[PDB]
Amino acid sequence: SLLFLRLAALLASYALGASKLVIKRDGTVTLTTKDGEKYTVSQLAPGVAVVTSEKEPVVATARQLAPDELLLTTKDGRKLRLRRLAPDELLLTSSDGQKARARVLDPDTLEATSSDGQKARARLSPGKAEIESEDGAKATLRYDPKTEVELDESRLEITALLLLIALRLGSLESS
Repeated sequence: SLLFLRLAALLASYALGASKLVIKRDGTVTLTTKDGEKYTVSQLAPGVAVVTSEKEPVVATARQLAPDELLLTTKDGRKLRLRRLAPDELLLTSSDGQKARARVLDPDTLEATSSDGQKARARLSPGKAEIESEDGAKATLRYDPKTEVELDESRLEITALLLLIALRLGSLESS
């Protein structure tokens, strides 16, 4: 499905430090780091996707462990875990033990909190979401003319908010 692949791509964007993620309507998923390294994300199975670069065929694998739980493992073995706690709340856990909890505050506002107390907020508008912390990191999601995400930095809670937004958009991001 498109939703699994979108979630896998956002998780890989964190694990590989992507600065940009582009998903086209035909399904191509490309991640770019701030210095220009490219990765591709491909669905191999229901609930299985891999991240490929030109030098390394499989740098990370994402697996749907359960209907509410997704796991991404890099080649070197570090793990990034997505746990949907409720239709409006999820938990993101990295292999170093940091966590971020994201939740819907109101129809157009979402908020996330990390382990050390940092907070971020997402503001939704038709065709777009704008994510900002007090820590100054920003991210933008555009799904109006399939989806693009631009990251100023790689924060765990910004990623958790993007994952919650993707989970709530469903098929609204198909084209």
